[PDB]
Amino acid sequence: FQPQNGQFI
Amino acid sequence: IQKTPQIQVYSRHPPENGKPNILNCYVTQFHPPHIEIQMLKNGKKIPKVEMSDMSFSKDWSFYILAHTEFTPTETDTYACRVKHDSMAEPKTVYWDRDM
Amino acid sequence: PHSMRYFETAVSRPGLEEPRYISVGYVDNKEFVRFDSDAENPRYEPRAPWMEQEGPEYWERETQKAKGQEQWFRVSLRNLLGYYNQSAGGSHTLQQMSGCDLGSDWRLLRGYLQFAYEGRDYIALNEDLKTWTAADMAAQITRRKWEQSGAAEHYKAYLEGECVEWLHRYLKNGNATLLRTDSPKAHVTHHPRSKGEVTLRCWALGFYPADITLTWQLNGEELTQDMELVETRPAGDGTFQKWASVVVPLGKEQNYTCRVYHEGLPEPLTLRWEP
Repeated sequence: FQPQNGQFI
Repeated sequence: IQKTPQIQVYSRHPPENGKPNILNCYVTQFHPPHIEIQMLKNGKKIPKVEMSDMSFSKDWSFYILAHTEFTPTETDTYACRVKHDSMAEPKTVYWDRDM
Repeated sequence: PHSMRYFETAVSRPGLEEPRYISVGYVDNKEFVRFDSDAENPRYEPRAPWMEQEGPEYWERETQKAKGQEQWFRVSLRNLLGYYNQSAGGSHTLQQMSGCDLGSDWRLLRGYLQFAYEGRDYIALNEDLKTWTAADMAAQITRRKWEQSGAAEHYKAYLEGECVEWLHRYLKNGNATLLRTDSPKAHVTHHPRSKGEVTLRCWALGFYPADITLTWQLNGEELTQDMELVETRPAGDGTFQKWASVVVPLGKEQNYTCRVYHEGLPEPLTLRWEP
C-alpha cells in the first residue's frame, strides 16, 4: 500500500 | 556526490564448454543510478544484454544485474565493462571460470 | 519479524523533461510491486505471483497514489535545487524509504521514513514518530518547515495504520510462498597457484534466501585465517550463489573440509575435495 507523502521538502 | 561501483562477473550455472548458459555482471554500490554496462566477447560488444530493473539498498546505493546468453568454449574470453560518472574512465572485469 | 518497505527514487535529467520516478515495494525484503514513470502506460505492476490476487480497483488506486508521489518528488526536487544552489539543468537524485516492522506479536515494532538527496541522508523521522533528525544545515530548512506544520503526524498515522493493515494482508496472501527455501548445492573445485601451495574453493549454488554461511576447517578447527570470500550474488533465476576458498599445501588437500549452513537444509553440509 503506497504511502502518500505530506508537505514537500 | 559519487560512489565507485563494485563488479562481479560470473556464470549462472557451472561452466561446461559447449553447453549454453547465462553470463552475469552484477554491479553494486553506485550513485547516481544512471550507468552504462557493456558485456564483451573477445573485445566485442554483445548486442543482446538483458538488464534487471533499478533497485537501491538501505545505504542509498544502487545495484543492477546485467546478463546475456553465452556458450563457454576453451578459447573465447568474456568481460564486463562499466561506464559510470563516478569514474573518469570505464572499468572492465573479465569472466574467470574459476570464480 | 516481518516488514514492508517502499523504496522511491526520482532522478532529474538534463533539459526541461520531467524527472523519472520509480517506486518499488518490499515484503520481508522481497520485491512484490513496482511502478515506473518511463514505462509505456505507467501503472503499478505485480512483482510476486501472490499479488495477482488483487482486483482492478487495487491497482488503479495504487497507480494514482504513485502519480501523486511523482508530482510530490517533482516539486520537492525543485526546492532542493534552491537549498543547495544548483542550476536548473543538472542531474539530481531524491530517494525515500518508508515502512514498518512488526515484532513477534505482529504489532508495530517500529516505523520508518527517511530521505536522501544526492546519495546522502537528508532528513529522517525518529522512532518516536514526531521529531526529526536532519543530517545537515540545508536539511534544517525542511525540518523547521515540517515541525511548523505537524508533518510528522501525517506519517505516524500511515505507519501505525495502513502500513500495518496491509502488511498483515500481504502476509496472508503470500503466506507459504514468502516463507520458502531452496537448499544450496555445494561442490569443491581445485586450482593451482604457488609452488607447492594450491587453492580449494567451496561453492554454494541455487539457494534462497541469500543468507548463508561458508566455513573452512583444518583438523576440526575453524580456519578463519586467510579465507577468500565473495559477496553473495544473484544467479538470475531467483536463487543465489557464494563461495569461499583457502590456499592449501599440495597433498595435504584432503585435510580440509567445507561446511555449509543454510536455513533450507535439513542438516548442515560437510564436503571435501574429491579428485
